[PDB]
Amino acid sequence: AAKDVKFGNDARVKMLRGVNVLADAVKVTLGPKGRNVVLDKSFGAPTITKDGVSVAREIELEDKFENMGAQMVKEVASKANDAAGDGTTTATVLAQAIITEGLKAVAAGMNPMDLKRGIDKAVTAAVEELKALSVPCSDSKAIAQVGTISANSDETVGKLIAEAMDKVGKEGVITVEDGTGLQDELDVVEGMQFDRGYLSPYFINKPETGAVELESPFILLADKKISNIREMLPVLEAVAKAGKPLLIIAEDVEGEALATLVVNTMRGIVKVAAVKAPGFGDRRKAMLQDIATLTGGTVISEEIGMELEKATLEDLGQAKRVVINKDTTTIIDGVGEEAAIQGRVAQIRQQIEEATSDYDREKLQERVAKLAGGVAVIKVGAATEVEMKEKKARVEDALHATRAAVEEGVVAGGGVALIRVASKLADLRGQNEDQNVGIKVALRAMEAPLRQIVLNCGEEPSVVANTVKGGDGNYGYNAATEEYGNMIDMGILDPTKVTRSALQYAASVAGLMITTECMVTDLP
Repeated sequence: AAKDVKFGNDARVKMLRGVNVLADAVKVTLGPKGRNVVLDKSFGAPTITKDGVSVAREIELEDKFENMGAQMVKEVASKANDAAGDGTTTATVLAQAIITEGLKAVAAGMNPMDLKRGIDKAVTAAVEELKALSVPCSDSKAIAQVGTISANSDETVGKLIAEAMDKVGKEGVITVEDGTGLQDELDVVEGMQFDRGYLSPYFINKPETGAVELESPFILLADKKISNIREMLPVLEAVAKAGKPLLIIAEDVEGEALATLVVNTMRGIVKVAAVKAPGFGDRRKAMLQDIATLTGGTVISEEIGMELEKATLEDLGQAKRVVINKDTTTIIDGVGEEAAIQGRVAQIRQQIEEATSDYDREKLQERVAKLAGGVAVIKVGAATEVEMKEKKARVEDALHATRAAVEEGVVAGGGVALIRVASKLADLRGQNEDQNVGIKVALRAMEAPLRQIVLNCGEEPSVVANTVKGGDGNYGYNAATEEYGNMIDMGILDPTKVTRSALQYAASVAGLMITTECMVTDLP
């Protein structure tokens, strides 16, 4: 199609306009006292939300270049949110800052590549300082505290999260589920989770969580690739007749088969989800065999001879629940007699015994840990079903925050951590004047989020930022009560992973956008 291209400064100012629109839309929700954003819907009743994720997702500008700028910033912010569990608004605000001062410096005639190098150096030093400043969260008390803080200062949610982590381990698989009755049940079942996401977003059954949930699906395990529909069509017909959903775990599903599956999914004829098998090579075969033993259904391997056409309904695996996220999927309480699992664990143990290379032994150890760890499911209970749904959402959010905290650690929230890091790094220097300008740009950008939070709070951002910079350690400003002091003690927590990932992804997108020289769009 016909293309219109912008070269140099005009493209950059279009980019800046787009990112400014996106960040102005999404930034008012930042902070405990954040403004509301009215999102119009075609249904008739607009949705009033103060969540940055929804506001960012709704933004789609008209001008093509501003639209692309907003789309890149939104994409990197979404990547940060998925990686960490939170911080998309912080990442967007940081990106808008870095882009604004970086493009302002570029217009001054400085070399964009040196600015990018300086920004990257400053962000690397900031990550190092943030790791130094991070407070570890490993014992049960800190886990419970983080869970409580994340779930709007609720002690029950933190207690449940800490109990689950103690039961299954800090690296174990923990899942929430609707619970019957007032009591909150917590039991460990035989399950598995591997980092594999849905093939297409149209497979999503729950748009609220952006995940694919299956009430009680069937498991299809084929080591071959699926491109044609005729081989698997008898199995799909059989499972549709059985009245249950189907999970397809193949090496790769694409072509006509994927399109047919997507069409059947959106038309509501049958609810089936397809996900690629974990790993590659013989590791993928071993994982498929492990899943087969867990779900009690023999894997369809064309090498030994069985085919998809001859596959029976009973040959398919079965499990209680299957949850597929954007990048990870979980199998919960797969049906299968326990001696098979014990035998598989034993064989993996001998494979450890004769394992020679370190990496193969590590992979097999990870395999056996995943297989024998199980899945600890939390069944949230409440007196009222809507209260139960709200508690389930809060518990899921607290679980994400607690997992991030256990991974990295906890640092002062509310933007205080970035302020402290910038104050520590104010003495950093590069190898050129442009690199030094980039470093200063990065430091001011790191200061920006706290300024935005206290601007939403209504105070003067400059005074609060200066006072927080003057302080040391975790001392900061609590916008909820308009008081200073130790942010950790006051209970304003942010996992180190969230802030680190937000800063890194904002820096990445800002470096990409600073060095852009041209863009190509379709004509309006």
